[PDB]
Amino acid sequence: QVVAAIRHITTGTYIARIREEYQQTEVKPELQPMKEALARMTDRAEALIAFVTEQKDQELLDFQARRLVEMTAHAVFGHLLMLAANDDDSFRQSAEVYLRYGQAEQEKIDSYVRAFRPEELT
Amino acid sequence: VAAIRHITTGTYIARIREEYQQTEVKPELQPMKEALARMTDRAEALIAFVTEQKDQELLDFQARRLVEMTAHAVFGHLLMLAANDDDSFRQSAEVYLRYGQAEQEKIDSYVRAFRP
Repeated sequence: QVVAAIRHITTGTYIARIREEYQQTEVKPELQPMKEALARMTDRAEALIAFVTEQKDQELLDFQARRLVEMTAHAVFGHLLMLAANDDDSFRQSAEVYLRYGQAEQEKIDSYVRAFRPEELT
Repeated sequence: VAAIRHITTGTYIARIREEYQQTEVKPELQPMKEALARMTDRAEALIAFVTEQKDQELLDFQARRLVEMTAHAVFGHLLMLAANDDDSFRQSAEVYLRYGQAEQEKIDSYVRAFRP
């Protein structure tokens, strides 16, 4: 159900779009660091999803589902904003601050999910 | 200079209103669409607050802030569209909008508090 609603997240359809389309965008040097940071956020999302799914614990997946969605959203959103800044560099500084937000939020999620003991669930 | 001209042009304010806001979204995203329109209005209002003073030093001083102010509205629309395409992202988009709103409030208060 929650698992079903997020099958595209666990499978990594946005991860594929990021890698196959968004990361192929030619950007100027000024946006290149942001592009590389977003690639790392994408790998971090994929890795955290794997961390959860490889436990083969359906209750855990259901519990962590919304966090895995969020983890992915930070990477996707960051790319949408990078593309906006590529189209108009006036938005680069703002995009860079949103990147920090996404990085902070991904870190909170990653730390929580990785520290979580599955025995906590009933 | 790139900033200042966009600001005095209004291009991104026009962009949100003529393009982004003309997208018909799912009914469940209509509240977000309306909140974004108000963020756009707030940006426009703050820009007018500066530009109506006909003070080029002030506009130069505030130009980056005015672009940031606008960026929260622009970025917000892009995330709404992401959520319109995938309801999985609605909650995340809402949180980002609240962040943008909070940041807009800080820029607005700062700019309107300015004295030389």
